[PDB]
Amino acid sequence: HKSEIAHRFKDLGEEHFKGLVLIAFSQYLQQCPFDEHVKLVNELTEFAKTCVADESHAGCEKSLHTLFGDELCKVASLRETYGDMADCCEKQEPERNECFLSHKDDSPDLPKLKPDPNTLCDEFKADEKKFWGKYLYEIARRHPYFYAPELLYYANKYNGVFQECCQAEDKGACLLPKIETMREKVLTSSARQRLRCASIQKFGERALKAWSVARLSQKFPKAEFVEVTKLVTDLTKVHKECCHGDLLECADDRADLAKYICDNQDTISSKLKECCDKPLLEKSHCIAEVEKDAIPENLPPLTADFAEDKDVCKNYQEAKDAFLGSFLYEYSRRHPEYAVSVLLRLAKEYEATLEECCAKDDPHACYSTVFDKLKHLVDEPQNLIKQNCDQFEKLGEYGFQNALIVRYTRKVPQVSTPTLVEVSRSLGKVGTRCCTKPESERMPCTEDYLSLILNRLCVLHEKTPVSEKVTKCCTESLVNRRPCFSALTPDETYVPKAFDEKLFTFHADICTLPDTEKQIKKQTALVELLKHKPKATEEQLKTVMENFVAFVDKCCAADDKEACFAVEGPKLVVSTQTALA
Ligand SMILES: [Ca+2]
Ligand SMILES: [Ca+2]
Ligand SMILES: [Ca+2]
Repeated sequence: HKSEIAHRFKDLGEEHFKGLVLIAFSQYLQQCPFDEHVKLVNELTEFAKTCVADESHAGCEKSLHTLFGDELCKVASLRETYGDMADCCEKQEPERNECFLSHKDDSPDLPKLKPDPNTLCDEFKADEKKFWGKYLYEIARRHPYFYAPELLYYANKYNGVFQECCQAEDKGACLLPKIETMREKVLTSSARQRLRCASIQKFGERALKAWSVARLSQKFPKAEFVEVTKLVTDLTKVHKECCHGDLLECADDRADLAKYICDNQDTISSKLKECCDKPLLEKSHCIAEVEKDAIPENLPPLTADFAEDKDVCKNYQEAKDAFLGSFLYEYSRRHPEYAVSVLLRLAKEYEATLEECCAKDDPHACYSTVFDKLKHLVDEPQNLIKQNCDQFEKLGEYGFQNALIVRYTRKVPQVSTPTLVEVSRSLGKVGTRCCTKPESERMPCTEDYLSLILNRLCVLHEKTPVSEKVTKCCTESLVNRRPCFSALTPDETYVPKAFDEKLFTFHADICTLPDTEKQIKKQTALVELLKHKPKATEEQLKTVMENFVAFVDKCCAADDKEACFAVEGPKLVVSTQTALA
């Protein structure tokens, strides 16, 4: 319009407008309390109404970044709570937002929420809109890049669970499974978008486009490349907007994209009917997770247009990015079975083949044989999966994570321990989420998740950079990250950490911790073990681990548990030291 804030309020409605802003403030200022953020939301919302009534009013012409940003700077506690973030205020837009974004904490160390059915069901009956708002808040301050519109959708879902389950006889039995299920979908989502924002920030839009072209051509093989391109442009803008903190424009731009998809479903896909009858937030989610359409019946083989054809360099030279998109599009729509990362490497390889072969005397002789060279890039992944799935089948989740701890602590011992523990834990879960699946689906499953988790490792590592190898693997290429990490081996350069008793002492507090935090503490100890005794043998750790559990199980049952750990602890230390020589 004439007034960006006005347009947003009109298109989105007050409800979603307030949600999205609550989120914005929650992701930028992750340590502020909910009550204060609600005040800020209402203020901005009142201003928004003024501008809708009167697009000419003072300030209404300013971008959301300017307006929202002018609000952060008016926060009295800003420097007290966030230090150098206050300095962002001394700057102009766009640098001011670039600055604010750069202080978003990807690991806030906020307390793990332990949901209590009573208190939650009380809060819900008491005030449903506020309940919803606090959920938006608690997730947004922990996931500062969470896809804002999807977060609205989850908040709705969350609420629907409470509406249903607080009526029931056993509140807890009804809802606890339901929020544990949803909570896993949310954590995945978080990661999925964090990889989107990391891509654009570290490798440019171009990298995100390529991802999308792959993803959508798989989903919509029936669509002409013209359409997929419009879809990708629109979907990329949506993400760029969310990633830069313009949540209202992200929300609006996404709803527009869903309307367009439903209006043209005849030239996009036959599997959208049920999606396109749903309410606004639910409609977009449904599209994003839609079933892949069938592949057109008689398609020409790839070799025809990308290897046997005699004008390939000519066409490539004259539209490099379109031609590579085209390839990706055509290859992608033929292979829904493939992982999006594999598809992208094939594109990256194919690209490298063209760049090299097109400078030679006889380009065709060179590029003719390219799909034999790509066949290899599909087989390489299939080895790891099989081996790692066997290792998973053998050990089960927990034991499997402990192998990964060992492998990765040897690979990258400089990395912080909490990072190693979190990442190895998530890497292990991949066994549960994938190996159980139909043998053929295994690699695509694991390749996608690994992509998500390895991204988390890079983002955590990028802040306190301490390992040249992680840095090399994280920054060299987005597509080859998984292979880069796989290929790392332990480094004999690494001087082992000096012994530190405090790392191996366990306190009676341990028996109070829930299973997950129990394993964390043990898995923390394991990491520290390999940092200090990095050449320690698989067989030796069996007994050391065996003896930690024998020790832990030995004291949590004892008459005076405090008295137990006092004497028995030092036993472990002395024992383990001797064992590891
Ligand atoms: Ca932290
Ligand atoms: Ca904007
Ligand atoms: Ca619109």
